[PDB]
Amino acid sequence: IQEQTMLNVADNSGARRVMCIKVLGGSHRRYAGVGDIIKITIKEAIPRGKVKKGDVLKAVVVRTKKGVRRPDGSVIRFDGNACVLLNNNSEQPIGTRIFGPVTRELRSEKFMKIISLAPEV
Amino acid sequence: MIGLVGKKVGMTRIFTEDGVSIPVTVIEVEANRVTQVKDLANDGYRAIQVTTGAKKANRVTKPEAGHFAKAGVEAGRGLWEFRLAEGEEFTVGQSISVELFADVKKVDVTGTSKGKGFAGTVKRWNFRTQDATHGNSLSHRVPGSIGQNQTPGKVFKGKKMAGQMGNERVTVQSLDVVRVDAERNLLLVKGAVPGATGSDLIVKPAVKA
Amino acid sequence: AVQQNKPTRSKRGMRRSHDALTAVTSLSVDKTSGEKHLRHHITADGYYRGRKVIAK
Amino acid sequence: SNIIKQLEQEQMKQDVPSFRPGDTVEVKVWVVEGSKKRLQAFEGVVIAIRNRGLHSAFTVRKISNGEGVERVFQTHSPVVDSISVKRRGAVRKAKLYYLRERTGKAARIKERLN
Amino acid sequence: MRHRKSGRQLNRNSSHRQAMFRNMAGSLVRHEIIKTTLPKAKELRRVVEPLITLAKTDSVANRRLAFARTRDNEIVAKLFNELGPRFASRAGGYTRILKCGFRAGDNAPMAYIELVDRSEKAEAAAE
RNA sequence: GAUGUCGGCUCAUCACAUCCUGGGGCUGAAGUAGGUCCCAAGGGUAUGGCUGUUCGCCAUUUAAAGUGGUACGCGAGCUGGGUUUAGAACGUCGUGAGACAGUUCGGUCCCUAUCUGCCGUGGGCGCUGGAGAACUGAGGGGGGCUGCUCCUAGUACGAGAGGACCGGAGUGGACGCAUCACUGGUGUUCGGGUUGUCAUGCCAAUGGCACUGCCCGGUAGCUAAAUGCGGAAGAGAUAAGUGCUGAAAGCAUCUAAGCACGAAACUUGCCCCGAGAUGAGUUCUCCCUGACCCUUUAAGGGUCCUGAAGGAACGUUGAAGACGACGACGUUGAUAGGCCGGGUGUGUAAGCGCAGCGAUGCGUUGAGCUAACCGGUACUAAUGAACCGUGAGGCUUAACCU
RNA sequence: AAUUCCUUGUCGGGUAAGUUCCGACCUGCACGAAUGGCGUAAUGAUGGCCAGGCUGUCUCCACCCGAGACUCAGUGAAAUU
RNA sequence: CACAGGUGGUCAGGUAGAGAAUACCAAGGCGCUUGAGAGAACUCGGGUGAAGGAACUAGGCAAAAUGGUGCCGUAACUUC
RNA sequence: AGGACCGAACCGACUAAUGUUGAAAAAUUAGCGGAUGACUUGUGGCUGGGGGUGAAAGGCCAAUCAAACCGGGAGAUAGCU
Ligand SMILES: [Mg+2]
Ligand SMILES: [Mg+2]
Ligand SMILES: [Mg+2]
Ligand SMILES: [Mg+2]
Ligand SMILES: [Mg+2]
Ligand SMILES: [Mg+2]
Ligand SMILES: [Mg+2]
Ligand SMILES: [Mg+2]
Ligand SMILES: [Mg+2]
Ligand SMILES: [Mg+2]
Ligand SMILES: [Mg+2]
Ligand SMILES: [Mg+2]
Ligand SMILES: [Mg+2]
Ligand SMILES: [Mg+2]
Ligand SMILES: [Mg+2]
Ligand SMILES: [Mg+2]
Ligand SMILES: [Mg+2]
Ligand SMILES: [Mg+2]
Ligand SMILES: [Mg+2]
Ligand SMILES: [Mg+2]
Ligand SMILES: [Mg+2]
Ligand SMILES: [Mg+2]
Ligand SMILES: [Mg+2]
Ligand SMILES: [Mg+2]
Ligand SMILES: [Mg+2]
Ligand SMILES: [Mg+2]
Ligand SMILES: [Mg+2]
Repeated sequence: IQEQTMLNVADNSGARRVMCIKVLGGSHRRYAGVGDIIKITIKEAIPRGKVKKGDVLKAVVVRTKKGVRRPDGSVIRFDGNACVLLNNNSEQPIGTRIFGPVTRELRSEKFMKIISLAPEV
Repeated sequence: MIGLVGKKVGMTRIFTEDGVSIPVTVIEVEANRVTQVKDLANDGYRAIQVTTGAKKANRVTKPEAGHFAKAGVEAGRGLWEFRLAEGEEFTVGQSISVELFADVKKVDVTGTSKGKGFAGTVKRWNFRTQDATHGNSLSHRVPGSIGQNQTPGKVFKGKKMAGQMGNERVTVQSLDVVRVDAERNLLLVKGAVPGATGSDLIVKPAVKA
Repeated sequence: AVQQNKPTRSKRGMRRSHDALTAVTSLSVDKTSGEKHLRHHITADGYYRGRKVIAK
Repeated sequence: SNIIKQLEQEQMKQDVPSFRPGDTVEVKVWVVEGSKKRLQAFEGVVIAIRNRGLHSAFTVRKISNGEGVERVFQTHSPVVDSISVKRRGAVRKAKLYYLRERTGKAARIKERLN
Repeated sequence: MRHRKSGRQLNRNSSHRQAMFRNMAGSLVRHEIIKTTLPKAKELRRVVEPLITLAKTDSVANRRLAFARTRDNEIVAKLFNELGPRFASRAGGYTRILKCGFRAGDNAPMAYIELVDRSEKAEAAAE
């Protein structure tokens, strides 16, 4: 969701705040949604965990404020602006477990590791 | 090549869990040929048809006489098609509200855009802006007009100078029709549809391809 | 800003080509001395069809 | 049109939710959901409620969850996201609908106001 | 450009109109016929009509409301007891707009605006 | 007797020496990717850090982040950071006043548009009797972007590594148009809460003012972040290029005759405008068939009687609108307002009763109030006429005809 | 460095990225001791840099309330030519 | 100029308040010598804004923001 | 106690918008600095032009200041327009 901006980490190893710096997916991407990969910058980290301040990786957006909605138009929306890091050249999720509820748009066979953690939809 | 009657509001049909379906439900009562244009005389092919019949007690004479066959009947508008093989009716020999479109084809709703009225370069075309740091005179509104200098400024009769938005036709083109209702003539489309309340509208066949 | 040279008279008149005039001399009276506009008679002595509060 | 245009709407949402909401009801608004490949299966959602009531698409009932993080659904009323009928929490509708408090702890809506 | 059924009009600040009509409407009941401007006239309907209509059985709850929209007991009484029932039988349409035009002071429309009245007596129904 | 500097913003328009996408030739071209040259201007062609910068370097995107012209496009359009006023200072120069193709902090950006030009939009008159309509389509414009994935096919190709062509299927980024049913924003005309205070005699209940006093929520409408659809296929003729057949030149040769392919370019296809198309076109329907006079008599000029179809005017109005214009309705009526009902939004009024010392609470009660909304209703206003527009339509010729 | 031309010096720091900034080095084009030198708590509508908060400054504008702009009646300018 | 400017001193009510602030009012004085409609672009003065939150820009300019009494508690440094 | 602190009157003018043929030949609106002091203000008086005054900007000396305004020498001179 736009450059700058501040998300969380619904997984681990070097946590907390991590700013988006680039919305990937072609020129003039305006924002990123849940399911979208994004260029992040570790801006907090924990003394431990292989991830530390200033570090630049990619990351998906598991949850966010604008809210998901489709078919009928049921709109789930959180105020929990997620993330969940992504080690660079293989887009597999970097992190043991994952915190918080996710969604069915992440239900893709591409992330997968993500939707079988934090027991929730 | 298909009736043309006013629409009225839009809805949602939720079953199997679409609900995305945003029906336009544009009633399309009787059509009635009223006139059949042909090669010799009338000019080209065509085939008039006044798909209406709104009680019009007071109407100018020529139109009131524009009808002539069996029941007579009167409407208001007056469209036509072209090549085909439609009847020789008048406002008699009804057409149908169930034109041949099978069940899963794309229609081509055509109406007159709403009317904003005079509108700035901001609303007319998404190209405009300006900031708020200084010079409030030319605030976030007025453009910076036609470039050029010594080229006297033939202004290239365009850009996008402010001017009324118009009510001009639109023709959304391509819109899968969901329902029809043979006798309770409504015919639902999928969103779009220009105009409001009950604009004439046209709803063509599928030329968009 | 300003005119670069004097507008001719053929111009000022040609600019005033919309003087416009009314007075459709439409229905004035239906029961008085010819008075009343196309809608209300002479107030305090007018009425549409009949004496409204005051007449003569 | 009086009863012949708006008529399709009135002949679609033709349900029996509960004809009355008094918040805090953690109704597993069982929503058929679906998932993919097989399994129909449905799983509801804990609740609080704030809404809207209209357009035959009473697309509402913000159900605001507390599990892990936070909130919603504008779960209208029709189709593959079904039965919401349940009522498990009582009331405390003091400011009633459009109860935007969005707070996280000792802030209760003292139900049982019966 | 264009807008659509944004019913009622502007003139001054939001409060002025909803403050002026308090003076206007209340003035109408005091008399029969008034003299304002066509625009103000047609507008004075939406305010005077519900006043005429709010009068059915008072019940205090309404004499309280009538005293609220007009804020004037002087006329609030008329609304219920005398003015009220004069039309207790008929629906709406308790206002006439008899035009005129010509202000001279500024040259704009006028219109009197009134309402049928006569005298206070009692009889038995007839027709 | 003044043509305002650089850079930025806004908004552009053209070139082609083309950055991406499209089509080809050669390659030291297996494939994939490239190298180079030809053709090609339809469309597209990045956000930031540093700096006044243009540029540049750097971070990260992208199919790509083109070169250039347009007073190094663009100040009677914005900015005023750079750079030439007056203040002050450092370094340096000078005995000094002061100075610098050095640095540094501070430092007034005017103009109501007549003409051309544009974007919109009306009034005349003309199209040869006058009207109401529906078209034809000469022309004119808009639009033309492209990613990824899967199938083909893990096949052709390859030692592996890897991995197509052609053709097809889905989903995106940016852009464009329409529209509010959904999600939402607004919603100072709807409801509520509440602070201070003045008043309505007082309690109670209400109202004015204090940014709508502060604030919560919200109808319609308008709206984007919301939703739906579009840049296509298909044709004609081509560019480069590739070719058939075949002389000049017994052969050979894509050219000399003739033929065949061939790209986002060109013509068309799609959307809009469109008969002032003065070359003023077409078709359908409606209305007017009373008397005389003076001329300088085929030119008319003029009087009375007539005035239609229609138009306009006025009024009630509108999802239409700056004003004009345009749409609906005018008693044979729903065109506005009001009124009835419903919806909706607020959130259980007022009054009364009871509990509590009281604040307050409970019951009456999901009450009270409620807009631009939906269904309906002539209660109010849309009056009977009047106005303009006529009275059977020029000559010549061709064809058809009681 | 209010003094450095070369110059965005070189190294370190802050940053995803820092021609500015802070700490060093010294090669001071062209610092330097009352045309004062180096420090300095406090003060400053003083120059430069960073952060939190905050937000329509901005992505990208939407709606709304008012004063003009538009229409009518009255009065009635301007530069320029 | 019947000009949103300038001009010394005196007086000093109620509720609220630290108050000659500020808000609503007394006594008292006024609505400011063109008005009536409309409800476009655009200009001026404001209100509210989804998600983001300085990405704007020369610079956070302008906005938005903080804001009271009492009490707890408060760093480098220091001429104490 | 204090050229002490927050802040009205009062005094002053750091910022932005508007105005720029203005309401106004320097202001209005929202902020802003001082506010017992080198303070601020009424009345009257004293310094005169190469002269005055100046916490210093060539600032101020009646909308005039690198030499005021008025009258004179005066029809200065103008190889320039
Ligand atoms: Mg200015
Ligand atoms: Mg020229
Ligand atoms: Mg309106
Ligand atoms: Mg070329
Ligand atoms: Mg750059
Ligand atoms: Mg230039
Ligand atoms: Mg300017
Ligand atoms: Mg500058
Ligand atoms: Mg100087
Ligand atoms: Mg007020
Ligand atoms: Mg340093
Ligand atoms: Mg020195
Ligand atoms: Mg010193
Ligand atoms: Mg005055
Ligand atoms: Mg916001
Ligand atoms: Mg920046
Ligand atoms: Mg920038
Ligand atoms: Mg500021
Ligand atoms: Mg503020
Ligand atoms: Mg002091
Ligand atoms: Mg001030
Ligand atoms: Mg102070
Ligand atoms: Mg004095
Ligand atoms: Mg002076
Ligand atoms: Mg002299
Ligand atoms: Mg002499
Ligand atoms: Mg002389």
